[PDB]
Amino acid sequence: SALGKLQDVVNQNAQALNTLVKQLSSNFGAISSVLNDILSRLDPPEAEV
Amino acid sequence: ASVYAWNRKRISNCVADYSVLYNSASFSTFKCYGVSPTKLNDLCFTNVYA
Repeated sequence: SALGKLQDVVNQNAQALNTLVKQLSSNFGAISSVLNDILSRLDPPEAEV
Repeated sequence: ASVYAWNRKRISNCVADYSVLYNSASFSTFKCYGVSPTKLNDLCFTNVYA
């Protein structure tokens, strides 16, 4: 714990980055979070929505 | 079946040819929801219920 200040900097950046990654799984109202599932199933007039 | 007592069958462990239905000119309607009717032959399913 003696070096906790440096460990803290590392942990905060790691957490922020992992959060950015996890957000890719959110749907935000979409049928799927996966861009490829949208593209492989819908025609452009719907895929674009 | 009568609509009040509609039938159901499971489709599994097979090759699903959808072009045979899609391009059949005998249908009066062919409406797909959530998927394009022309991309069906490229997709896999757990199963299909008819």
